Amino acid sequence: MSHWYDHAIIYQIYPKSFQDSNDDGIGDLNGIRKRIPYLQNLGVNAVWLNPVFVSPQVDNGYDVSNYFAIDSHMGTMEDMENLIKDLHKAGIHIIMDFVLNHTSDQHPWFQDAIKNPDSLYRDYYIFAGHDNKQPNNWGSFFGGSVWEPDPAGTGQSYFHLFDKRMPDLNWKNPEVRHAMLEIAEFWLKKGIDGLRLDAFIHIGKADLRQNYPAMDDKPVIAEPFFANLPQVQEWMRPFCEQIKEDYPDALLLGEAASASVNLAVDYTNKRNHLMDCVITFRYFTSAQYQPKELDLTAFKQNQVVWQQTLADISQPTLYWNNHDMARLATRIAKTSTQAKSLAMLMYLQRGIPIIYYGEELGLKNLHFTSVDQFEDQTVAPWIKEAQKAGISRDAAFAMVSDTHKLPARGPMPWNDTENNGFTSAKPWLNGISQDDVTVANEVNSDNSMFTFYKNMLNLKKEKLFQDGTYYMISTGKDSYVYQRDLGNESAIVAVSLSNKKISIDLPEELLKAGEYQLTNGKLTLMPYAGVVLKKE
Ligand SMILES: [Ca+2]
Repeated sequence: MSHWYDHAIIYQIYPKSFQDSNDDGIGDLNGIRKRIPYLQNLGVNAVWLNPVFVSPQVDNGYDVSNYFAIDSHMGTMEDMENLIKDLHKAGIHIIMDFVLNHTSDQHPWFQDAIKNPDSLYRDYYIFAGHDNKQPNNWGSFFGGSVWEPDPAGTGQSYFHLFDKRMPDLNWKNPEVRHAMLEIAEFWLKKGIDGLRLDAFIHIGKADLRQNYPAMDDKPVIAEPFFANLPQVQEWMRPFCEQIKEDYPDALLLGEAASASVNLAVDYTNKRNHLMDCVITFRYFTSAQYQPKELDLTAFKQNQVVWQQTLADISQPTLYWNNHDMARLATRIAKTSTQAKSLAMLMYLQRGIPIIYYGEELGLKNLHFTSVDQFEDQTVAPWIKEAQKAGISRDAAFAMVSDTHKLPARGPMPWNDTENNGFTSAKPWLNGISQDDVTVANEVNSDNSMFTFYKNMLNLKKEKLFQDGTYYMISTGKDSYVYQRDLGNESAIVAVSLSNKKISIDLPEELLKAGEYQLTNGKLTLMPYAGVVLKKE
């Protein structure tokens, strides 16, 4: 059999910034329903929306306090059932972020164990200790220890791998494993078509009695003790198999952020009955907020390694930018021409494109003043360093605004009405919006970024670019170039990464996507440009 997701094309929405439909300045699900026409015109066949479960919003809703309802700002279960009905009527699927490693301190289960030390929900989380002592030196990704002495408070301590308020689930206890399955099945019965299984690599944690020998004696971020353990695969296996059995058209898409490529195999290999695909973070490359310079050859090695090592097994995921990173323009594009060229570069390879909302319009990071807006701690102390450097106030803010995750959640600019018709009230975030793009301007203008992605996406649907093999061409270190072939038919994508015009040796030759080039047999590309050439 073949399933809908084999020929998938995914549009990621951070729904707080997509469309506000009740004038609170916060985007909602009814907003997204209003803009289904826009999505069809772009040609995306699936929407992955960010978490929308009831949640304290301590960490963009991945700190979940109730999987069975729906955050009040976003709307009502009625709205969500209708969104998944409307999208299905437009031939569009939907997939949700579902986090398997932790809940919030607010989840009923944790609230039972924090208040009853004799509760059976103490086993649903990870508790150990003597007299507010940490039983080992493991350190969280968010700072200090993974341990937090319980409020209950017996002089034990509960495990959190991230923030103190996001306690980890004990996957050893099979009562959690069924429960998480029940959450997944619940949503699949609603008719959501897949699920982004988040932080799943961390369900496995070592023998708690062990320490990691370190710098000493500060608690240490010991990935080996709580990432990619054999337990991960054995606990996921029945979880995945059960989902598949009952909902076989369901996409199970993993987050293996910075996992081994050999691990991406383990998680995606059909033999192991786990995941269909995996997002990886390994594609890419005062201290810490200085504008990023992509190590361009390193990108080429990883892009090839991944396309190659996964050729026989699984589709790679194809993405540029995100809700947790600076947008494409800003972070890496130098021009409208390169923005187009890069999208081409990445997405016409073998895989499933995941394109971030607003990337298609060629949006940039918002750019703004005041630490508060950032919802981040390190920005204040970091700006002080550059100021000492004597980089202007203006310039210091810019640098951080051009590198930080949060400026990449700008509201969609849809039109020329107030707040670009995103809302009517104060939008939940706003700043400079440097510089002004709107969907009205780009849906008409066939020169625009949008029209390029539209045409680019219709090409991607073709049997050549969906199912064909991939082979990266011998390297202009200047330029990214590769070939896609069905065996019967064949085409070459070629993209300039130089600001000076450059030349390419290749066979012969029909064009479809492209932005200014030469025709002889040898090929010359205008600066940062690129073209798709079908052979004979
Ligand atoms: Ca709203």
